[PDB]
Amino acid sequence: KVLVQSGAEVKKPGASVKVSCRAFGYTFTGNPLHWVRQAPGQGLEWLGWINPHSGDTFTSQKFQGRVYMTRDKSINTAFLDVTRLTSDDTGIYYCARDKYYGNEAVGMDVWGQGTSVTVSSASTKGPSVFPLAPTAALGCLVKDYFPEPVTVSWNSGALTSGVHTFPAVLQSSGLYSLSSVVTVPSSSLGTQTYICNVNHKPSNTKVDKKVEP
Amino acid sequence: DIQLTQSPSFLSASVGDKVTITCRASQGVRNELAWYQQKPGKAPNLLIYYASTLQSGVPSRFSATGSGTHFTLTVSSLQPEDFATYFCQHMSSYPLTFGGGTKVEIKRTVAAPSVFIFPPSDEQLKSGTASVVCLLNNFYPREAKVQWKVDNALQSGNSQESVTEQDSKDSTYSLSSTLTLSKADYEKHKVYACEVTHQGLSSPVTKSFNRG
Amino acid sequence: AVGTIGAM
Repeated sequence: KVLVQSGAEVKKPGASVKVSCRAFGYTFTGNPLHWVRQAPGQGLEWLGWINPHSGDTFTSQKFQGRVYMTRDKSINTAFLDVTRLTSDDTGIYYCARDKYYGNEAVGMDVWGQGTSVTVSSASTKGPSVFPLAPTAALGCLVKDYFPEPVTVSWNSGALTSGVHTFPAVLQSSGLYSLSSVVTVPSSSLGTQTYICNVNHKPSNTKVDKKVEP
Repeated sequence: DIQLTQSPSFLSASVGDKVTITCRASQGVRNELAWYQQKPGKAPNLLIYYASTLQSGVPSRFSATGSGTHFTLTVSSLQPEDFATYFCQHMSSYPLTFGGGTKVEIKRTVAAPSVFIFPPSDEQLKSGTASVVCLLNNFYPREAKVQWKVDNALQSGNSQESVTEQDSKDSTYSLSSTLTLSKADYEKHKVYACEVTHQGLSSPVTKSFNRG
Repeated sequence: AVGTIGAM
């Protein structure tokens, strides 16, 4: 039925992360659990799988001695320990149940929402918000923040049509920066007030920049 | 290991088209193969296992076949929901391996980008850095090439691009380019141009602003 | 297919 994973994690190089994964709606000890990761923009990489009933594991050879699968049956939760992290481990980590028909791998049936793991030396930085004043297009510039993510929204969620919030880009400073833009009627820019909201939750930074001509 | 090659990697097709994806296995994987569909932002979803058996809840338009080292997945008539990235996976030996993926994109009519330039904000300029932003809005297909000219001089230095995913309603793309300079460098010049090249532009379009 | 982690 459902696999629920723990929240996003930000770690410095050489540190360790412990992702957790809890099972709902089926017998936790009736199916193997796979662990699969995906680097930003890339394909899928198998890490290993675990027999939750016995705790037996096979860890993918590339990660043996560095990645550890465990489980706590009393709370239907599986654990993945990734140690000695480098930037090559940044990405989203999924747990996935196998159908396991015939006591044998068949296919990954149920997936968790995924856990984001960022490996970087950068320190937590609140974003700077700058107006991108002017068929009428305006926007907000969210610059020099760490870590991901930030949420934008325009006029507290009312304005939603011609909105384009771009994927953040990682600069050489190790910091992120993105832009959110909207296309508005060629002229409503004297009556209508446009305010982009910016929520950088890791920094407790909320900013409402009024974009005026 | 044991690699899976997916062909093609990128595919454009319009709604209602019949399309076929190919997975080739470096070694024999008798029948023990699965197909997944992943949309941006989600975990993958299982479509096919045993190389040809549909997973519960998968619409009948999906079908797949394959023997040993050659596998194919087919959609009889594409739908808006079917546009995503597809992965094959084998489970014949350790480690389990996925294919590189096939991104299936909506084919639509050629649309040219609407170009807008934004001079830096005074608050940013007071902070010591200047970012000039060029926006290419709602275009198709996906290359767009942007060129920056400060004082008519080609700026093959440092600038960044960022592309959205294909729009759910338009099936178009959007792009923002960001040229970053110092306050002293921004104030030492006057013109700032943004030259946009695209299939929908018979001649590249230029958008510039003065001051700074 | 692979199934070394046991039976369930």
